[PDB]
Amino acid sequence: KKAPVIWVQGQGCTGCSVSLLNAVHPRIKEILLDVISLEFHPTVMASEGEMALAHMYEIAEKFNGNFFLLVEGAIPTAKEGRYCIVGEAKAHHHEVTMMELIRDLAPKSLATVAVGTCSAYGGIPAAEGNVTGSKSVRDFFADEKIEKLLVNVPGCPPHPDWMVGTLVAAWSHVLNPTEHPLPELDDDGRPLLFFGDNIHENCPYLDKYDNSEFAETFTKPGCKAELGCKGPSTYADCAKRRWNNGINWCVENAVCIGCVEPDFPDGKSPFYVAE
Amino acid sequence: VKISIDPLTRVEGHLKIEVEVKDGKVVDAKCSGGMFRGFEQILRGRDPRDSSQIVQRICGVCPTAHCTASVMAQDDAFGVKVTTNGRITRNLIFGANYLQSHILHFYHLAALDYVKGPDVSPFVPRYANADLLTDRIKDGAKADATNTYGLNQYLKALEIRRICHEMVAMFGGRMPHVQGMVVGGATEIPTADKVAEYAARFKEVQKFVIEEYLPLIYTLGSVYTDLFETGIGWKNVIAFGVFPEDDDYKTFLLKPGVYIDGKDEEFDSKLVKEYVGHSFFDHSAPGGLHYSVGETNPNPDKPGAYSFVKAPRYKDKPCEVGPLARMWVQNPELSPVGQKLLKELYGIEAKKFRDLGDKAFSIMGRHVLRAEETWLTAVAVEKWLKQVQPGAETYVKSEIPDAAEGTGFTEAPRGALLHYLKIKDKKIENYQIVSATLWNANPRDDMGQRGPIEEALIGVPVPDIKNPVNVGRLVRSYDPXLGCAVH
Ligand code: SF4
Ligand code: SF4
Ligand code: SF4
Ligand code: FCO
Ligand SMILES: [Fe+2]
Ligand code: NI
Ligand SMILES: [S]
Repeated sequence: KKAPVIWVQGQGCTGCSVSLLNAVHPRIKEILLDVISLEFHPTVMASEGEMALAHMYEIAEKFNGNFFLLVEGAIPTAKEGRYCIVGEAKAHHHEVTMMELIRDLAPKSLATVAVGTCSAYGGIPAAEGNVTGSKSVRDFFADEKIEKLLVNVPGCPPHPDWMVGTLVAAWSHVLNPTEHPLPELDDDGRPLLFFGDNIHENCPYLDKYDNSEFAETFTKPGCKAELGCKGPSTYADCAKRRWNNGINWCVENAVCIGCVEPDFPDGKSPFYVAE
Repeated sequence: VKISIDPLTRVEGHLKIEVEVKDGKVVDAKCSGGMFRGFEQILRGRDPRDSSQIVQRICGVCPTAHCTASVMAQDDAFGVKVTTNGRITRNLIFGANYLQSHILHFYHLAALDYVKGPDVSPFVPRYANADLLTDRIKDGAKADATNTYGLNQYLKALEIRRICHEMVAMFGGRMPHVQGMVVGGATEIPTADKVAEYAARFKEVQKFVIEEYLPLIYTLGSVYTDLFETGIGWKNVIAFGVFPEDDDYKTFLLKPGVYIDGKDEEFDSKLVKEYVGHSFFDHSAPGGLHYSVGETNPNPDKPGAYSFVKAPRYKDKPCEVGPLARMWVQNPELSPVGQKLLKELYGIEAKKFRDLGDKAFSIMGRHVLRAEETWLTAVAVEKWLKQVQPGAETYVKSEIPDAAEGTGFTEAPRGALLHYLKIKDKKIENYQIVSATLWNANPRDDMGQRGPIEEALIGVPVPDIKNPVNVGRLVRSYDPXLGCAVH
């Protein structure tokens, strides 16, 4: 049986979705045809407008309590949620704000999975200078008094293995709970499976670091600490997993910017200034 | 009769399209960008160097375009002169995503309006009278063969687009959102090994473009010839120039240029202004603002406003952007595949892009331009893989100036893109973005002129109000990115 998924986008850049399209364990064709039943996703679905929204609401009721609500992007609460209009319901008028959609759907979901640092912690849309009242899913849940299992799979964007891995583990648990456990989460609600490791501790440049050998420039040898690397205060398994099918990763190429952390970007800024 | 479509799916971001139909044709249209984040506000007070990371989050589909525009704006402000290897390396990082983006768009965003997918979500539900290849081709075997040919390509393209991201990651670190482009050049010097790896991946992608993508485009157009005659619009196009071919930025793979009211002219950035008359923003002065003095004061309550997309105008004229604009402006020679198939399938003798003449300006003309541009970009990438020099310096170290201005010009896969940066006290004082879809999906300006997409919708056939397929088809031919249009 395939895991039903309703994927909604608020204040997102579609980067989390594109990162998922790059998956290799398994590849995207297998994910869509064998693993999940992607019922609603604005970027790739065949239907549009009223037909798309009606199908989503149809699935939310028929699969009430049995679909994963995936959230990409932050939730803006200022100006009555008007900074993010996700749709227009057929029943004469009725523009639906992201606030309304999440308030409606989240209680009917099996669990809400906030993919990306935006939905999980607020991220860039919620950074200093915004005037949209941008909120993370967890902060919105608290404000709304929503009592629902919420798994945070951060990263800007999250590596596809983290997203797919978290969802497969969660679905196996739904199918046979006494035999398949839910991913163990840290205090920020993210899977220890992928976010338990410290980048710096697992970094290949660690010996250079310990011997005070720092690259004075992006193109000079040595640890990237002086270039602004935030690996010391960042927890993700990037140093072992790497990116884009093991082709390269942020630290080898430049510096880690701490994209998976709740305080990204403000707490990791300036990006090119050493921690 | 009025029809509203929100969300208009298989487009990037939040888009609402509303049309009025009369006598089986669209008689009026309004385009709305429904989601705002305010990057121009968020960037204020920050270390200018952070912008190349932050602006990438405007869009996960075209982050390299924004990164490129940003690092060039910073190079300009910081007074950095990029190295030859730095310039080539940034073209290789960015070029791999041009390929990814166009392939992603045609198959995964546009193709479902013509190709019947399997009977499982998200391929269904779909309009009951969708006018797909299976509905158009009356001979059963030919209909199945063409639909299957298209669908198998859709599926293979899922893998092809992923390989282009491995290519971006080669010198970019990862994708979406690269780490490899910063003010001063590129952070990683290409090794002979890595160049060979990019090339091997590249060969696979190029082969697909030539043997599969181009053939399907031309074949599709031969079935939908009526679509080469609607979705016209203004016929004004603009391009800023992309992929500098020399260190002084005197030459580009596709030149800056403007084509308005039937005349070709050189591009002058002083004539670019943004209007907010029907946009949710307040300007301190009427008459439009040049980007160097642009303002970002959101106002969802502004009477008469209906979108978060501002309205850019060149000499007060609406101009469309994207592959069609670049190809029309540059008028390159068509691929061998296109030249042959235009003769074999349409009886058209063409050597250059403009030989499509009259309607390169249509729903299908936009898809053709994008496919041809993909092949053109691939020809160039193969050339750059030969020019790149393993071991040669890609990075120049520069310092944040106390006060300066900088402007970065380029072309995102969806169209013309510029980033204007203004520094004060070594921090971002103002940052203005005039981005791609902004030019295509804009609302009416203060003088009342419709944006390129709203204008192109006028005249589109809607013989079936319950199944208004051509409205979405016209919109998707522009490959709109609302995340970019609004930022
Ligand atoms: S987490 Fe980053 S990649 Fe994902 S939607 Fe937010 S800005 Fe885009
Ligand atoms: S490169 Fe970053 S994570 Fe690696 S040893 Fe140096 S500071 Fe630590
Ligand atoms: S190395 Fe750092 S910036 Fe790169 S993906 Fe991992 S946590 Fe994010
Ligand atoms: N391509 C792309 Fe994105 C848009 N529109 C930018 O700039
Ligand atoms: Fe802007
Ligand atoms: Ni984009
Ligand atoms: S891009």
